[PDB]
Amino acid sequence: MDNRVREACQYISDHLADSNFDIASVAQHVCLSPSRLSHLFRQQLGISVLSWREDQRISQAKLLLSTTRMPIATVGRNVGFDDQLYFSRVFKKCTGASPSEFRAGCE
Repeated sequence: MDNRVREACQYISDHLADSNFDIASVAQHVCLSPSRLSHLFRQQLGISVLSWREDQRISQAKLLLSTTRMPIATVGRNVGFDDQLYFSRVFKKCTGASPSEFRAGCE
């Protein structure tokens, strides 16, 4: 992870709840172009920016969910998810099991 690339996370982090995401602002934040930044991003992150964002979204949801007792509806808001079912639907395939099952600890 390059310092320049790491800085991008700072901007995206603040807009983690935002719906309209513009990769343009990401490159501008690092005083670099989107193509040049994107190239190094996938090289340093080994994945696409769009994928990295989603990956962290799920990891954060499950991480906080462990230290929190809020409902799936509220938790979703933390990940910018407005639809409670949307989070469970995506998260379900993410690990292969729904959030209600994992949290319950049921085999």
